[PDB]
Amino acid sequence: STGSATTTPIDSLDDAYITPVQIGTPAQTLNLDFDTGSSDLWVFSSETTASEVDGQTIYTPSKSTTAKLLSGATWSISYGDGSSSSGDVYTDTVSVGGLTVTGQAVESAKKVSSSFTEDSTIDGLLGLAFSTLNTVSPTQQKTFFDNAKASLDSPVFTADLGYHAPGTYNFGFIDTTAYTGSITYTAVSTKQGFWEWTSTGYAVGSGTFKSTSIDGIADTGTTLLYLPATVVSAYWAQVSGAKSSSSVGGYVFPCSATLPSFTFGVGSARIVIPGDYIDFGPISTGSSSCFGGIQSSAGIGINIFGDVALKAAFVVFNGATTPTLGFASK
Repeated sequence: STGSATTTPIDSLDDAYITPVQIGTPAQTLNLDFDTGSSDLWVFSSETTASEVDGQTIYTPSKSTTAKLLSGATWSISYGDGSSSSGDVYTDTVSVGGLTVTGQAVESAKKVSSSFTEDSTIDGLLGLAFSTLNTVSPTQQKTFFDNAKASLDSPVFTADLGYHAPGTYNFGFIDTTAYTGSITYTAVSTKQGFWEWTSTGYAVGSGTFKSTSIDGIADTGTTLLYLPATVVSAYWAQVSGAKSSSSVGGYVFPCSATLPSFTFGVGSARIVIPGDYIDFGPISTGSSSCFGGIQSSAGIGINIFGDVALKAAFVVFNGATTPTLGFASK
């Protein structure tokens, strides 16, 4: 089997991407944030505290003839940005882009933190990291991909995120028309439960490539590119007037600037992030100070190849017995 679904930016900055997911019978379609940095499929629901729902579409398990309460199971998650959610668990039929899993754990939120309430466009998350990170207790549950894998034509999924435009998540096949050149594959460590890999270096603009190992995670659920402070300083030094602002919480730059590109290495291959992808717009409405899309990972404890990086590539998440990642230009 295969599946293919379009993923759409939630706003004009590409702060996140939403993909429609069919849950239950008859189907209830919710727009979920596909997150290769976590491993829970959780949704706003008829059980979510009413004051914590503000415009999201909810899953109502009592209206699904295939929903079954997973007796005694609870979940609770906290994300790297400080947000969190928790609740109980159903199993139900879940379909993405024509690919159907029966008996998928659907984690129904009883509580969500304010950042989720305040974002009316995201109805929940669909985790695509390794199932070892799943938070369901006392019986850990499998991700959608883990449940689908054995049925897929090939045990892979691909992320093709758009810049200021929709893109595609495919399951079970590699669309050879979706990229240019070749896909360069690179080793993955699953020891922390992430799609963790080592970039071979970077360049700023037209500058020389610096060969240096940068361990980090491929994370579709993180907006920005978080790299070591040395790398980030080297980038922003090429933007007149850019500086790190402690009060804003990162590097800012004059909105009048033209940003240089940023290149990262995948083996001997190179992925070029155009400068425009690094502009996240005014820090507050009407400001002439703009927020940068490349930020320091110092204090986060891991480097994160988030959407800023991934949207410059066609990315293969190869879930074979020994997982690997693939990157192609596009």
